Amino acid sequence: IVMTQSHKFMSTSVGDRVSITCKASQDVSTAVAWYQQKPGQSPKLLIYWASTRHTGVPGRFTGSGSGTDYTLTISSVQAEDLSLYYCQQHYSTPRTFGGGTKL
Amino acid sequence: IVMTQSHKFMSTSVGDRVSITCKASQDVSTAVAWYQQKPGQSPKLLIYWASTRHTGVPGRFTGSGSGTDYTLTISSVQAEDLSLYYCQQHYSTPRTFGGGT
Amino acid sequence: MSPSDFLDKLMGRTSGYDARIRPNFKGPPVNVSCNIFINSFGSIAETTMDYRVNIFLRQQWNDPRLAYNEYPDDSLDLDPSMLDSIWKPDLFFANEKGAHFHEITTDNKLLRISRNGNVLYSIRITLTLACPMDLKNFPMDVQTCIMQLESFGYTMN
Amino acid sequence: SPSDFLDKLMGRTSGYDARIRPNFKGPPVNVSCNIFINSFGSIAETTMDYRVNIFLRQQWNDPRLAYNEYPDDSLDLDPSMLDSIWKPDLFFANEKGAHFHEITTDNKLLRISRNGNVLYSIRITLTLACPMDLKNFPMDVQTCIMQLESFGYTMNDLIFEWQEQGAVQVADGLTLPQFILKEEKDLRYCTKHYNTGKFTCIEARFHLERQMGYYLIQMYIPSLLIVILSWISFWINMDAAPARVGLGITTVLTMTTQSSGSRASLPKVSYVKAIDIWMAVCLL
Amino acid sequence: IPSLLIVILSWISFWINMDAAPARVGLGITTVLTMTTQSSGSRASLPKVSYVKAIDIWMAVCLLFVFSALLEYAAVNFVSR
Amino acid sequence: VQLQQSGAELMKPGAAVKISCKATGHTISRYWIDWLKQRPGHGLEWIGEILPGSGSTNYNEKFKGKATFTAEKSSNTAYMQLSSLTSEDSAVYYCAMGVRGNYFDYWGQGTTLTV
Amino acid sequence: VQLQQSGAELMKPGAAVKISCKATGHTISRYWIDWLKQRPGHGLEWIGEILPGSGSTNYNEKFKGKATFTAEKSSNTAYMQLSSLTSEDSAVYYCAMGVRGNYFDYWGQGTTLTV
Ligand SMILES: *[C@@H]1O[C@H](CO)[C@@H](O[C@@H]2O[C@H](CO)[C@@H](O[C@@H]3O[C@H](CO[C@H]4O[C@H](CO)[C@@H](O)[C@H](O)[C@@H]4O)[C@@H](O)[C@H](O)[C@@H]3O)[C@H](O)[C@H]2NC(C)=O)[C@H](O)[C@H]1NC(C)=O
Ligand SMILES: *[C@@H]1O[C@H](CO)[C@@H](O[C@@H]2O[C@H](CO)[C@@H](O[C@@H]3O[C@H](CO[C@H]4O[C@H](CO)[C@@H](O)[C@H](O)[C@@H]4O)[C@@H](O)[C@H](O)[C@@H]3O)[C@H](O)[C@H]2NC(C)=O)[C@H](O)[C@H]1NC(C)=O
Ligand SMILES: CCCCCCCCC
Ligand SMILES: CCCCCC
Repeated sequence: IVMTQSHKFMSTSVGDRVSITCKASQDVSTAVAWYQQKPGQSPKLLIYWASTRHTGVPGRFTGSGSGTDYTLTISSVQAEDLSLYYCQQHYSTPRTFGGGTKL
Repeated sequence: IVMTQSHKFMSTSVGDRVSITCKASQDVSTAVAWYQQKPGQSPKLLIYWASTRHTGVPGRFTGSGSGTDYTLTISSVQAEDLSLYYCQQHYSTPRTFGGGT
Repeated sequence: MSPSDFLDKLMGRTSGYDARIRPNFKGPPVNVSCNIFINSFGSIAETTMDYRVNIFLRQQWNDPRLAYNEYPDDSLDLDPSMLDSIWKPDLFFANEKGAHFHEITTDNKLLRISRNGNVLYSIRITLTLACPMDLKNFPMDVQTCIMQLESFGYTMN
Repeated sequence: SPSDFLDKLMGRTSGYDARIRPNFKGPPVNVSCNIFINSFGSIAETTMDYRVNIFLRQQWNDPRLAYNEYPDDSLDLDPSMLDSIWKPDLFFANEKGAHFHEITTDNKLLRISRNGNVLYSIRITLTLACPMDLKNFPMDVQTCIMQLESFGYTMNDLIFEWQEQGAVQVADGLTLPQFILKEEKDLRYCTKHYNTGKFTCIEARFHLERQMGYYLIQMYIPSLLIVILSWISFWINMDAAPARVGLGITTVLTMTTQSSGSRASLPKVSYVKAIDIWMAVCLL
Repeated sequence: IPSLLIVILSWISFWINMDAAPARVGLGITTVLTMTTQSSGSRASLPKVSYVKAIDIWMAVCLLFVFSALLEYAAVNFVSR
Repeated sequence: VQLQQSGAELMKPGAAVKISCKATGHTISRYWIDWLKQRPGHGLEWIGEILPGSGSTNYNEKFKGKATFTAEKSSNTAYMQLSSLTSEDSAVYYCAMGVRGNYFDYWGQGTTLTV
Repeated sequence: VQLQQSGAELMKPGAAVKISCKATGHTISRYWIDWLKQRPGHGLEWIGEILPGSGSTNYNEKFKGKATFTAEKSSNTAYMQLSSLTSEDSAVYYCAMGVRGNYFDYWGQGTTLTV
């Protein structure tokens, strides 16, 4: 199974809204996670099962989508939101991530 | 569910027969309760399931009907029977009384 | 009328009797007048704080789709094998704590269907009820043991 | 449609397949479950177990049990229609023996809501296992657990979570002797990673405090009394050799039989307990 | 009855001579020793209950009267000199 | 069985009020406590229900977000709390309790609200 | 639960290195420990999983033979050994641990390997 984020980079601005896509190949499930890796530190989980949040994630992170298409979404960017965002499919044996998207 | 009593006011002398109709919008069951509330106190249960009598309701209180039509009939109407009479359907989640009488 | 042909028209094969549908469906609740007959107490243990007893739990209810106009009998005593194809109120014991039917040589079940729809259901049941006792005055105590005949799957409505 | 509804809903019509979980090849099945305990007793230190009669309830959406015929929000059903629908295959990881109740009928409850939500209540005896630390036996405070776990479905097809509010429910007059069940009950996850994958688990912690009143009578007072009369040999004359020796020779064996009696009520545990270093010192 | 008998057993020390030290000593000790076992024998099937029962305050008081006669003799030799 | 409510209440438009229902004769965590609403010009009206031991509630559609049911086993009392009071809350609020069915065979004296 | 790895590594082409993943917070034989690859220029990539108590593993097809998962309950740590290093093995290797699913909610600080 191959995940695909067709945008390595995306333009944005502080306080605005952005929609990050991750168009999988097969229709695995609604099982898609979303990670955030600040440069120099380990990634952190944000949205597992494509809609649920992890203990500690801010409220401005929202997941959606089903089948193949998915989307992460922020609402009010603070000074700690411009980093790399990885989409992970966890409905198969090879847990392949996406290409990552630098915000 | 809407419990629509026909008439709001009803008056008559002692020893009379009165039919207090309570027509519901859905044929819930024979589940209908009739409450008497004297002015200034908590209501009291008279009839439940449209036919039974609560502990302490001495005679002259008889329910009837089924489907969506009901009735609370009284024959030996004393002076202490002119008050508010509420029909209550208890065959659904949102409980609703009637329009009083 | 060849009662093999009558037991199939009252229930069982023909007439479309569903033992899953309560009598008076979407109507008044099925009131169940039930009594018990205790064969024997015994084993009233203070250690476990319980006591076993076998009883003949009799319970009667009106099932309007079991009314027959063929046999002129008042009641009609049936076979206990015709007892798994009719509705039965699912009462348990809130202090059951271990109870079992008696299968010795047959099903110890009784079923007679009156001419209007009434149903006498007698069953023989041993059950070790839980009797929480107050032993403040143990040698001279006067305990009070109970059995709660409760329904489980059907509400008060 | 008084009875064709039950056929067109599940069984004999509409092609309901009770072997395929709800929303197959989709997100998992969150099964919100809560517990109501009727009886809670028979807590034996010898066997390290306890018997707790409970009603296990659990709700899960099932999108192919949504009806548009009856206007009722919920819809009570007969428990005979409870074997023809999907059900989460949970068990108790510390079961140690558990049986249903078929007294006069299967004690099962089914309720299919208007949108597909399926309530499911069943009664279980469930003599669970409670490994208890007896380092301070007479006045200890144990924690008997209850692990609700899935067996045949990984955490990609079946997930369990407690009721958000009021998950564990105790009966009113439930007072077990020799203990007191604290009103606080810890609800935590116990997710099990086995050799075959990720498996759902959710446990309920029960905190029990041992009523010391019993052991205060049988254990401490007699041994306390046996130590007292050992002191009154000093008041008797010292020349009375056999009379004076008669006190200790019987009290030494007296405390010995008392210390042994504090074992049948307990398991054969290796370390020393709070009562053993009382009976031993009194023996000294 | 057995607890009643042992309580009356220990009373014979009050008649026998005071100088018979091993007689009255072992008697009051054996009786109090037995009531300690008789009270423990009152829990064959009784549950491990916290509060005090009605038989508990009977065996305890009979126990409380058996070694009271024991230490009573302890004062007799002590009062003797 | 008896149910003792609180006294008369007097609140201002926009505040919130918490009405009690003291149970004197049974453990509060035993039966479902129902909350009704009697306003002059209309009959009664069922607010919801709370089982004071399990924290379960069934609010009427019209009163969701308006009434908040709680309880306290330390006092055997159930609590209803109306928030965002307006001029449409002036009425009498009861706490009935149907034991053997969905009717109301037990009642409280009735608390009078004025907003 | 806090996973801990070893320091950075500097290995020559053809040698073999053993990256550890200390388990400070839970028994190592309790959860599935995972192993990920993050080579700069590309994104993350799941190597495989090991259960440190049962000796069961699940390697990715792309990393069969290259990765060798082990474990040692004597110190609560799970090891990975990269054999036959090359120039295409310069990346950061993490040891995540998903508890309630196949996601990776727990992570190590990251073992950097430059061949
Ligand atoms: C299930 O259905 C019903 C609801 O639960 C109940 O059926 C009713 O059962 C009672 C007996 O328990 C029958 O009694 C009737 O009583 C009337 C009234 O006459 C009496 O009235 C005076 C007081 O004014 C009283 O003091 C005297 O003793 C009189 O005898 C009689 O006229 C009837 O003949 C009959 O005896 C009801 O008839 C019966 N309901 C119906 C609709 O038949 C009961 O709970 C369950 N069913 C049964 C059969 O028990
Ligand atoms: C389905 O499975 C899910 C697990 O995958 C579970 O759903 C999640 O359950 C957790 C706790 O059990 C919830 O966490 C809570 O949610 C609240 C929500 O607050 C908001 O509430 C209203 C809702 O309309 C909203 O309008 C307010 O503005 C609040 O913001 C959180 O604030 C807390 O963190 C609290 O812990 C999850 O919310 C819940 N998921 C979702 C998407 O709601 C559960 O097992 C199953 N749930 C269902 C609905 O089937
Ligand atoms: C238990 C009887 C004790 C009485 C002793 C009296 C001592 C007086 C000196
Ligand atoms: C509750 C009473 C405890 C003391 C028993 C001797």
